[PDB]
Amino acid sequence: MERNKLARQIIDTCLEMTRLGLNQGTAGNVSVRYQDGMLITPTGIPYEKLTESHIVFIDGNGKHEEGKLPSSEWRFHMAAYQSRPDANAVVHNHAVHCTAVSILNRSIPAIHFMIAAAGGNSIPCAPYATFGTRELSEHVALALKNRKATLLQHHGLIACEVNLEKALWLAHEVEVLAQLYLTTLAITDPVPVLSDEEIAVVLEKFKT
Amino acid sequence: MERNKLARQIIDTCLEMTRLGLNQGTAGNVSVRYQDGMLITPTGIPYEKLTESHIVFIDGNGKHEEGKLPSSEWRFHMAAYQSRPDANAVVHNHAVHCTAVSILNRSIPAIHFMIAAAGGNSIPCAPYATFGTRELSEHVALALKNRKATLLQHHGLIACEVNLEKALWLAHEVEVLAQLYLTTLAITDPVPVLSDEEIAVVLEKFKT
Amino acid sequence: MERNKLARQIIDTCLEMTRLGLNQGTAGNVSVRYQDGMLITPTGIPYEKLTESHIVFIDGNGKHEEGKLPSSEWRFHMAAYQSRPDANAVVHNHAVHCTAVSILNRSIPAIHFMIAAAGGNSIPCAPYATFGTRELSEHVALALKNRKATLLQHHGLIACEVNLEKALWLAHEVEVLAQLYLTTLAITDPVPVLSDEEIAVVLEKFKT
Amino acid sequence: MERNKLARQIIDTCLEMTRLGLNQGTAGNVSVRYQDGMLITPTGIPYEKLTESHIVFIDGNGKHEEGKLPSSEWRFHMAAYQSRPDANAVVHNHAVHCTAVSILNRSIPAIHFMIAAAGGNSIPCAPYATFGTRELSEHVALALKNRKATLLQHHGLIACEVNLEKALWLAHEVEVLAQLYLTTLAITDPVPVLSDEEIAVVLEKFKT
Ligand SMILES: [Zn+2]
Ligand SMILES: [Zn+2]
Ligand SMILES: [Zn+2]
Ligand SMILES: [Zn+2]
Repeated sequence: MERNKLARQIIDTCLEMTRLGLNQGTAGNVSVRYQDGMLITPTGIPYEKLTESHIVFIDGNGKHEEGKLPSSEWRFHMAAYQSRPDANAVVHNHAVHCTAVSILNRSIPAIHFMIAAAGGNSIPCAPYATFGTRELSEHVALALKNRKATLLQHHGLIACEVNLEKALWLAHEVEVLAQLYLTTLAITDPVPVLSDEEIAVVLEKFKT
Repeated sequence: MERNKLARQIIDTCLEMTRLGLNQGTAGNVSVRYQDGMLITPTGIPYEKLTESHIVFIDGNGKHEEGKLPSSEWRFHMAAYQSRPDANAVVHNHAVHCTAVSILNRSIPAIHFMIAAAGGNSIPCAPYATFGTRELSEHVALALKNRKATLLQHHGLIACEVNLEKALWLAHEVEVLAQLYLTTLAITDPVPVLSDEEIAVVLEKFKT
Repeated sequence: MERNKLARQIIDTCLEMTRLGLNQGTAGNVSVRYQDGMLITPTGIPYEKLTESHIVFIDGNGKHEEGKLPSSEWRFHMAAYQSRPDANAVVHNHAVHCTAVSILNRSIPAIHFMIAAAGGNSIPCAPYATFGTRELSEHVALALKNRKATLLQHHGLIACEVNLEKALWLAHEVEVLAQLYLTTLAITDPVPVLSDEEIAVVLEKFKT
Repeated sequence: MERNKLARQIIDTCLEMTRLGLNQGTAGNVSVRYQDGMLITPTGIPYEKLTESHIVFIDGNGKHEEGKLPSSEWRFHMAAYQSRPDANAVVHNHAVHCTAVSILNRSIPAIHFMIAAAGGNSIPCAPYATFGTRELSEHVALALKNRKATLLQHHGLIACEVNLEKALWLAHEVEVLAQLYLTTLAITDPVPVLSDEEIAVVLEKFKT
């Protein structure tokens, strides 16, 4: 649990994200909870050119390391960590299916039982606010109070979990749910959903 | 036909499944008929971290090996083996196209002559029941009486065949048929189909 | 221009076809004009297990080499060669977009100027007939009289050209045109097309 | 900044373009501003067979090097360079989503804030003209006056930027925006957009 081991994992997650089809270009940003703040990917630098020393430390006051420029979206990573004390890693990307659902400004309802992985019977869609602002941060903190992932209107996705592996896994699962929703929505509106009682059983089984 | 050779094949099938775009995350489970029960993938463990000793033996009574946790969906693998004595391998996944069709709760009709590979003029869609329950198992056993593959409402796909290679091959073919169906359904409803007499000729030719 | 060099190219084309996303499972078959007949891929054998000695010679009378089983669809390869004397290689597959258009039983109209690569202002769709029959062969020979590629209703695609490289290239281009057509058809019907005068200029430029 | 270093980058961009899913077959062409004209990819030659000595120099008068045949679309590369003095690299391809939007003859509106990367609140669609003509060149020069990328009706995409890395990056981003637009258009028409005031803030933030 040293800085260099955590910085490698961040970089590996960025790579895996691109391999999975979730990250296009310079879109995503990944962070881990560290000491009193977090370690996050830098702004600008292409994923494949990323080295361990590129990773940026931002303390709990929002002061970033000297000589580095953190992701332009670091503020909502810090919002996630303060709103969900159990979150230790945050993955943000502009995955195509999730982003298309966020353009329609729709929550993803319970079309599949794996929706319970984010904590409830839906994936919310937080209202639009300019990237990097305090207004965006507040919408994100409110959307993550009872969910581990949220869409961002006209923007993309944020997923948080107990470690990077799980955070990536959830982000990928939400992109599948988004794709399922858009494919079925093009055929029938509304899309058949599982009832709240059924999601309630699946949530209890997921605890077990 | 030793346990270790069969466990490698299971693992290779999981890998190939992910390579083919049919398996996302920790979704699929694969099994082979063995001795008086089966060998199946474990619950939890990521596909890429899978080693031969991770594969779990479940006897015909449903007792699993000591110290291992079988897939959470082992019960419908056992249902498949008891309902179709000719089945020696079972592939389950949550492939996107198949799962989207299962959300609409539709059978795939004879839109292409390759539908005959699953035994008839359609791919059925068995009704929803919570994962891992006896209720789900009974729907699966009934859907596989005269078909080698079935969709599972709000869930995914099960395909069975005489060996893993063929089971994977069928699962992939059903994902293509699902994609064909959804792409054409978005344009015209209903989708043109081949008549039962024509599927009857194709089935006789497939025996030859 | 020896048999072994031509058999390698067939195998390389099968591999490239799978790499390009045009061939799923055991669906495609590839042939080259040779001596008085052709060399074609065998029936059954997975693409990755294909060796040079697996390639089958079928003479101009339809007699195939001893101990080998040619593709089950060899008859329409022979139909192509007899209908288009300038064709030296034939690529057949069940590519998803082309096959979805063939299910709707539609020709692809001139939605893009690259449609001229197949010889005219459209890609035809020949009527359904059981695979491997003389009836299918006759529809294919008639569709290829003034076109180098045709869809096959409820089935897939055939493309022919002067060598394998060009035949593969055309097959890939027709899969792109099919995808363009289905994506736009889901939005507006009918799809805007280029006029015959414009396709006439593009065809003259393609000669130059 | 020698010719051979610039020719490698062109070739690397062609390869990366194919890897990204933006270039199918022999469709794209890439150029860089050089001396008094440009270096561009040749006509005909497959991307994978491309060597440094294949790259063609075209002076500012349109005279091309002896013994080489420049891309058939070099004229609109020269149009781009003369219309946008700040452009140093041009990427053209027939990416599927962009091309499908160009078939509908629609501009992409501000459905996502990344639309500001091309300079404004939209990606224009320049009217159809035969490839390689002066008429096409004039439409392209007019579309790029206040935008760094444009669709070409019934054809594809052109993107220009300060170097090849950025030009490729923009071309990829526009293909994502096209995909977002088509996916949402199939569900609802018109698609929700961000207001001009909001795009105005995002453009100021992108300067900062
Ligand atoms: Zn973002
Ligand atoms: Zn399952
Ligand atoms: Zn066929
Ligand atoms: Zn072009």
